[PDB]
Amino acid sequence: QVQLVESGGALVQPGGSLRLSCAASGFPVNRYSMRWYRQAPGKEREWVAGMSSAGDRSSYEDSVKGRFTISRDDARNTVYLQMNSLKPEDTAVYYCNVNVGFEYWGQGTQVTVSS
Amino acid sequence: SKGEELFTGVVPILVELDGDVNGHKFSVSGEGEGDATYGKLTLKFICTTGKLPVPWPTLVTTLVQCFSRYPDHMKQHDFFKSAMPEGYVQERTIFFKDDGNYKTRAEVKFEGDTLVNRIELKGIDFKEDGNILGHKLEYNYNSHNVYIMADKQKNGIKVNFKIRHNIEDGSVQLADHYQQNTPIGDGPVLLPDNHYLSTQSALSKDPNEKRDHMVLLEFVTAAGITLGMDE
Repeated sequence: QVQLVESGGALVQPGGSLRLSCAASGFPVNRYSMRWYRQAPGKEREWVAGMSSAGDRSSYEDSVKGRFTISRDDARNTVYLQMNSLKPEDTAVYYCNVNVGFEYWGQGTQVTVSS
Repeated sequence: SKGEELFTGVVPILVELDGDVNGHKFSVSGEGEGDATYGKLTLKFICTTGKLPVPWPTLVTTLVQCFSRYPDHMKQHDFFKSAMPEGYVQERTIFFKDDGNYKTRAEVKFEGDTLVNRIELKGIDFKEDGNILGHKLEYNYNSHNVYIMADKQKNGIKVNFKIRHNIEDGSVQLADHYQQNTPIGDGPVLLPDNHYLSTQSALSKDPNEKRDHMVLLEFVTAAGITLGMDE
């Protein structure tokens, strides 16, 4: 039965770095495209990054292109989101997302960027 | 016998086929895994040359019988596993009723931890608008009895059986199989008593796959003939 669990959130200062991760169970993380979203307070959930089922392609939304790097460990069935040059507008709950039959979300992890 | 210890768990499978039917060349790549303990295969096949010029079900039998489940009381008749890991050569001629025929030669061996099946297939005498080249087979597969028998002379087995292909007009088309397996190694192999295999297979599609492909679930169990009152 499919399940996603994000972890890695924390308070960090502007310019800082942070590395989220998500533990997947119930399916092979290397057979499905995995994506990261983020939801600010009282804003619409926003797509952030993703990589294709095959792993050959990665995409990012304009606002994070060049600062975030998505990746995965097939064997540990884990997905990562590396973040650098964190800005205050990166504050949000970060969710990992997959579609196997229906859509699945993790319960999220909080990232707060402020001095 | 010493080979069967290689199938205690779950084994990665890899299949590679180059085909030429009536001059229509094509390739298939497959992967998945076998669990002989439950006689279960799960595999996905891709036509790596684009569009398959023949119906996927015509390729099922050709595409690893070592993954059959041989119940305890028959373990001694499992030729397929016994020739492992050096493997065996598997050759067939398949006769499609009122149409052409495939001739195949495959090698089933371990390469590392993976069970690998590499085949070359060659079909001739097909009708360009028959059931095969014309693509009139339903996308499903039936359940069969595969009759096995020893070939003392070649030091292997000889196999015969008929596959029933559902045609979309409601008819069914027989494909007559003549098969022959011989060990690759010098090792000693089990030569079996007459018996047979019960096969069941379910074909499906990956909803998220654009490529011409086949998803296959298959269960095979060895069984063995109970003579009647005429002894």
